[PDB]
Amino acid sequence: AAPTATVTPSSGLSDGTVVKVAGAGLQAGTAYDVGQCAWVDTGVLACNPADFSSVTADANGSASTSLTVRRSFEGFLFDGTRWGTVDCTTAACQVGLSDAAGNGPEGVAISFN
Repeated sequence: AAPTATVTPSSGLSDGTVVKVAGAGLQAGTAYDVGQCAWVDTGVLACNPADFSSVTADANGSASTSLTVRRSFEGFLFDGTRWGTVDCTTAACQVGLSDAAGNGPEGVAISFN
């Protein structure tokens, strides 16, 4: 299940933009892995280790991190495959954070336009 996190508006924002991400109701004391992934194909989305951050939720089960918005970058498929340079300005991207098990708060649906 995805927790409740408040992220800033990153839809229609070009490089340099900063998208805030605050989790609320997530595993307390649990680690999360945030990153900017762009959908390349059906069920196939690339990830960019250039905008991958990290953070840990406090006892309150709330975390706070900043996600860098990129216009485009190497779409690193979670599977560990090189999809290709994705164009966030061509499709809708989203940020998120994964822990050891690979869990995180309600995915972050974003876009560029």
